Amino acid sequence: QNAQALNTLVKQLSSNFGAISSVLNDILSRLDPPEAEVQIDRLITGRL
Amino acid sequence: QSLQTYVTQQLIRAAEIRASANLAATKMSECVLGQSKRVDFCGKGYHLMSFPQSAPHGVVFLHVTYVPAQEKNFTTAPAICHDGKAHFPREGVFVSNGTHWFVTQRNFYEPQIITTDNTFVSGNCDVVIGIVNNTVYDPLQPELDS
Amino acid sequence: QSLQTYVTQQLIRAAEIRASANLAATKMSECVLGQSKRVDFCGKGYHLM
Amino acid sequence: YQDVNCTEVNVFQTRAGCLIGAEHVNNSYECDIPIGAGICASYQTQSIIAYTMSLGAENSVAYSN
Amino acid sequence: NSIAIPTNFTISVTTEILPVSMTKTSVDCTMYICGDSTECSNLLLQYGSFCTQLNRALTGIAVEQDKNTQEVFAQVKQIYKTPPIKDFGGFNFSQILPDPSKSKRSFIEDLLFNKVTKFNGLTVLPPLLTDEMIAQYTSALLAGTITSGWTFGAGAALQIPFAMQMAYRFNGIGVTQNVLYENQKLIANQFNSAIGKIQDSLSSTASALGKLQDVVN
Amino acid sequence: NGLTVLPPLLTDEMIAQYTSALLAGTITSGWTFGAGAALQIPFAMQMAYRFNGIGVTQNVLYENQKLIANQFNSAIGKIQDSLSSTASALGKLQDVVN
Ligand SMILES: *[C@@H]1O[C@H](CO)[C@@H](O[C@@H]2O[C@H](CO)[C@@H](O)[C@H](O)[C@H]2NC(C)=O)[C@H](O)[C@H]1NC(C)=O
Ligand SMILES: *[C@@H]1O[C@H](CO)[C@@H](O[C@@H]2O[C@H](CO)[C@@H](O)[C@H](O)[C@H]2NC(C)=O)[C@H](O)[C@H]1NC(C)=O
Ligand SMILES: *[C@@H]1O[C@H](CO)[C@@H](O[C@@H]2O[C@H](CO)[C@@H](O)[C@H](O)[C@H]2NC(C)=O)[C@H](O)[C@H]1NC(C)=O
Ligand SMILES: *[C@@H]1O[C@H](CO)[C@@H](O[C@@H]2O[C@H](CO)[C@@H](O)[C@H](O)[C@H]2NC(C)=O)[C@H](O)[C@H]1NC(C)=O
Ligand SMILES: *[C@@H]1O[C@H](CO)[C@@H](O)[C@H](O)[C@H]1NC(C)=O
Ligand SMILES: *[C@@H]1O[C@H](CO)[C@@H](O)[C@H](O)[C@H]1NC(C)=O
Ligand SMILES: *[C@@H]1O[C@H](CO)[C@@H](O)[C@H](O)[C@H]1NC(C)=O
Ligand SMILES: *[C@@H]1O[C@H](CO)[C@@H](O)[C@H](O)[C@H]1NC(C)=O
Repeated sequence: QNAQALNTLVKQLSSNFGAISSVLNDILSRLDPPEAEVQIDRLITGRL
Repeated sequence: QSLQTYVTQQLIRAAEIRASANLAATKMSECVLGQSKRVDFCGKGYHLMSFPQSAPHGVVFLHVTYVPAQEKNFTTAPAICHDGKAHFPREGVFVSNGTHWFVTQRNFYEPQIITTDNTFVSGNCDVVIGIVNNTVYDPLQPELDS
Repeated sequence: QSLQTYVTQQLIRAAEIRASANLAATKMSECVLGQSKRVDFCGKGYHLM
Repeated sequence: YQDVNCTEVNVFQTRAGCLIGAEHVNNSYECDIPIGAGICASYQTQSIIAYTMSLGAENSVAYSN
Repeated sequence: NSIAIPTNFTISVTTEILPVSMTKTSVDCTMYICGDSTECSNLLLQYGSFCTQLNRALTGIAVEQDKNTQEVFAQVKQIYKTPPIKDFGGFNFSQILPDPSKSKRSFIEDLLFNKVTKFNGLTVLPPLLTDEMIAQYTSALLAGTITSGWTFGAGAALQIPFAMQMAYRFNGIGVTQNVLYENQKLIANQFNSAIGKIQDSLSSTASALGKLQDVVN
Repeated sequence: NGLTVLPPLLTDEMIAQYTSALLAGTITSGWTFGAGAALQIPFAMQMAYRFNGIGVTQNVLYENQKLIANQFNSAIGKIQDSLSSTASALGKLQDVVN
């Protein structure tokens, strides 16, 4: 139960939550802060 | 978010029903399959026995319990002094109706004549606070006399 | 979601305090209103009252 | 198939739903794979069966006064 | 120097009601959130494992409801049954033992049922044990308890006549067993009439089953 | 600010009336006030029933009653000293308040 709850918490880092990419270093490689803050705030809202 | 809310309340509610089960599973194993010594676990009174009955999404116990019901006052003493010996009751308690002394069981008035069967000796009459003088009948005495 | 987080943690905390209230109701019945032959339930040593 | 009637889908209509590929038997055994409404399934003489579970051996206690 | 001692007693059949299992529920979270439309479901996939967590959690709750109902009732090893001759020393279990004319519940076990009381991906699953199988376990627990004392829990269900079983129950509370035999007909009438008050109470008011009806509500 | 604190149904001066009733029952009548009837019994006879409840046969109480009473009085006196000399004992209650 602990291992499957934790592997599911980790697999949820691969999820987009409506952001343009799953990986936060790729959003910050692609976008300027006026738009990257919208994409990152979808990832914050989802991961949190 | 409304489903996450529902299943979160439902995990917390399932945890408290799993806590009324275990409580019901130990009332089953102790009140039904045994006779629990545990005060107020198997209903108010001293526990005799329980019968489980089914109910939708639950269980019902009919806890049969002995309740002592018509008390009388009596004078009492922790021991009786005899020939310098102090006598203490085995399972009973000493009582008097004001004129005679008896040993009785503790949960039902059942006065018995005080004897060396229903009492045991220790020490002497000086040590015990509130000891009272009385006869102890020796069951052997009339037989050895005849 | 800050209220749902607070209410969720009060629901969990209330189940923890109720597990302690059921334990206290049990100790009151089995050790105040009685005497316990349950080892270590009512203090270390053999329980008197 | 939970809650369905088999007409909508070796087939058996349990109170839990339509059960396909398990042989219904009139015997009873201890439960093994639990289904619902007293039905359990198991692998037995081999193939998958389904049956009403036995709660245990019946025992008339030899009481007299 | 004053003690009060009971010169008489009463036998009370106090009822206690405990909830044991919820209605087993599962919600098909994709059809609840996002029903009958692939154009929506491809958006729900962006939330990843969330819908699997909610189906997993409701399935965990749902199997615990069978586990609870088994842990409570299935304590008896084998299904004991009562003799044809109800020779229980004057005690009258006919209101708590199963009635074969009925769903083979007892009389009181039927009052307890009469006193108590959706397609949007919602499903209600059946319990593993039918309510009639629960009524076989409560019959077996009760037939052991009447014909064989406590010893059906400890080992083999050794028979013992009921007026000797209640004398072991009296000896177990520090009342000397002759107090039962000298009062056996009175003890039987106190028990039988106290059982009669359970029918009258459960028939007259629903307010007793508040613990179960609250869990349904 | 939308937040509210509701009163308990049993006021603190009314919980202290139940704890008084529970120990005033316990001190005058043993366990029997749990089993319906508060049957009075003198306290050195209640303690002889409670010594039987631990397999120490009761003449051990009477032959030592002054000692047992002094050990109880001394031991309960140390609870006042403990609860006066440190607050750290109530860790569970101060924690549920925190
Ligand atoms: C205390 O108990 C004794 C024994 O029952 C009572 O003594 C008997 O009293 C009856 C009349 O009430 C007489 O017929 C018996 O002959 C007496 N027997 C003996 C051995 O004396 C006594 O009367 C009771 N005292 C009180 C105040 O109730
Ligand atoms: C219990 O009975 C004994 C024996 O009769 C009493 O002991 C006598 O006490 C008086 C003074 O009260 C002395 O003068 C005697 O010498 C004692 N006799 C013996 C044999 O020791 C005792 O006082 C009685 N106690 C009570 C509370 O009744
Ligand atoms: C103890 O109480 C019971 C009642 O709970 C008494 O039983 C009654 O006794 C009277 C007088 O003999 C009868 O007229 C009644 O029919 C009996 N039944 C009831 C329910 O009252 C009993 O006599 C009392 N005494 C003892 C020692 O048992
Ligand atoms: C056990 O109690 C039941 C009542 O709950 C008794 O059944 C009644 O018996 C009389 C004849 O004695 C009939 O006139 C009634 O119609 C019966 N009532 C019901 C509801 O069946 C039963 O006789 C008692 N048995 C024993 C052995 O005491
Ligand atoms: C016992 O006697 C006292 C008076 O000394 C009285 O107040 C009390 O009510 C009596 N109790 C019983 C059970 O008779
Ligand atoms: C009871 O109290 C009175 C108070 O004067 C005292 O004389 C008597 O010795 C006491 N009895 C016991 C058994 O302590
Ligand atoms: C299943 O549906 C068919 C439709 O013809 C009907 O005859 C049958 O009674 C139904 N059985 C159940 C258990 O619903
Ligand atoms: C089950 O019982 C029926 C009669 O009620 C019978 O026709 C059938 O052959 C039996 N099946 C098995 C597998 O025993």
